Amino acid sequence: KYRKQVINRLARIEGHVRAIKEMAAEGRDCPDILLQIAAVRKALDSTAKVIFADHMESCL
Amino acid sequence: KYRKQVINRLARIEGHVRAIKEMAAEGRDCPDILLQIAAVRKALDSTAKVIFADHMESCL
Repeated sequence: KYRKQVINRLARIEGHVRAIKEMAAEGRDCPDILLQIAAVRKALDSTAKVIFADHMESCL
Repeated sequence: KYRKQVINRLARIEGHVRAIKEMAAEGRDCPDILLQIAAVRKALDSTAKVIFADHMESCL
């Protein structure tokens, strides 16, 4: 049903949030952290667009 | 350095993306999936705001 690339992107975004969590836990500098949050929001936005394109009929 | 609540939110958002990944892998309906993506984007946005408030001096 969903292309493997969709599932994989979601898996990557998962590891990315995990890392951001670990950045916070290690006391990394805030701008580093907020940079990565914004990158994840963008990746999620692209992923939703891809899914919407692939499954438009059922997404509407 | 970061409040435990920040770290924990990031941990929750992590499990949430994991679930979304599993929704995709199981062929869940697209609107369900896109609903959860949007919820994660919002959680991430709130988390960045919290961090920015707590560490404004070093985030600027």
